[PDB]
Amino acid sequence: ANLLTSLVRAHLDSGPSTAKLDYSKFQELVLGKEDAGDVQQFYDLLSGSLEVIRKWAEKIPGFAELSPADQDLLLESAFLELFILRLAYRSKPGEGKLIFCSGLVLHRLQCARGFGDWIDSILAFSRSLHSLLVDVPAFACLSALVLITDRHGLQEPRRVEELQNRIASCLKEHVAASCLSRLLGKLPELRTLCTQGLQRIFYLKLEDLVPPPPIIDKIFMDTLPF
Amino acid sequence: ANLLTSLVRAHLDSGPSTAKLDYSKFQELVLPHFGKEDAGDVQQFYDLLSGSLEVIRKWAEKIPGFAELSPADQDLLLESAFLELFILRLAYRSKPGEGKLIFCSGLVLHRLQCARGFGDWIDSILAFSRSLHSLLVDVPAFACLSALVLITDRHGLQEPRRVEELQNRIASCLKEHVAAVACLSRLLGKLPELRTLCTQGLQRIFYLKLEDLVPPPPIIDKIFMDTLPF
Ligand SMILES: CCCCCCCCCCCCOC(=O)c1ccc2[nH]cnc2c1
Repeated sequence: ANLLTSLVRAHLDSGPSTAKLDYSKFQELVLGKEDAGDVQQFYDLLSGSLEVIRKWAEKIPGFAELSPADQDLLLESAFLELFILRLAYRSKPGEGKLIFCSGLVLHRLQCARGFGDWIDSILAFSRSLHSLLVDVPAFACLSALVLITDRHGLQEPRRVEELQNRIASCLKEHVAASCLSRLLGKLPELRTLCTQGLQRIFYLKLEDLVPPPPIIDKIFMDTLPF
Repeated sequence: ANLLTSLVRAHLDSGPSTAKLDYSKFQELVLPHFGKEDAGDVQQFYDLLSGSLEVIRKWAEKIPGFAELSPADQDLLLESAFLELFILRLAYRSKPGEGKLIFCSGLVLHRLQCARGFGDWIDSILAFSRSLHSLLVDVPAFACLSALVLITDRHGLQEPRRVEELQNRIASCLKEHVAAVACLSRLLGKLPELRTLCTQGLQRIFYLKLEDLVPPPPIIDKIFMDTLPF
């Protein structure tokens, strides 16, 4: 309740006001393979969500009560899933319009060189997500359920499960006020999309036009199970 | 050249004769669920990779001079070229007009049976097989070209001058033969398509390691890790 209110406040504070939106670089008709500028932009757009998602998670009630190690581990493990889910929800797949958490608005063709195919899969997911007409409260719970989840190497797993359970109840409680099971149905498809992001970074690291910035690199390495 | 004879012997010994082709697992049509794979598809993918390295190892030991390079230079050349060699040899021996992959053991598998294990990569390899086939490279030239892919400059060679020496020798053996029967610049034009296909193979292994239905065999894994510049 106060939980839901807290989760909603943290969500809306973590993104641009419809008025803080910037179309000054938006182009509805532009025209090759990726160059260094496309790869820089890809890393820059990813990097732009790092501090924002960190500050969002600190405002999730209970999140600061977890061990610093479990905090860092949860953030690293969900970063990509969180970037995708939040971009999918904020974006306008009907116009092929990507809206980033800084307020930057770009057409798919303007990011497509950097992201590759993954951008199309993300837009497919955005359309699927948009179709379920998820309200902000539900999404504020969903996004937190993506963060506060079991990962390998948690010190206090029981406490993470506890807090997940609490957020899950706050969500069910709100939805009652199969629809739940279709919301929760989008967490595994989000993990599959996470995989494509790891594939793309792998590929970009191979190609090495521009190296990933240290923090993305660490997320990449620390999130490989092998 | 006695070298060319040696190079041809090693090439022809390193694959099936048109008689020892094995259709015991071939199915002209299977109905796969695409974009996914089971443990059986992934084990076979690794087994086909594994089997090609063992055959390519034995082929390279038959290249005159190759056995007298340092053990370290031998391993480094084999690792560095393995994927290019697997692709080039598979492209050359395969029948893309019948959608037929032919492996160095003699095993024949339809495009659709390889789709689950290999993904897209198998289709790009068939595109390359067609491109390669259309250049009408004879066995002697290909026996030299495959060796030139192996015996080449790489970072971390202990005796690079000796590798260049042996490269030079195999290069002359090739020129001498192309003049004898009488496309080279045209062959070199398809070297980026091959480099891309090497990238696609690293992408596929990456993905399969992520997925981890079955672990990669140690030797393929070491080639994967040692072959990533980072
Ligand atoms: C159909 C495209 C290529 C088929 C084989 C012809 C090329 C022979 C080997 C490459 C050129 C001579 O050797 C090299 O300098 C060399 C060797 C291995 C390489 N791997 C990637 N680039 C390479 C270049």
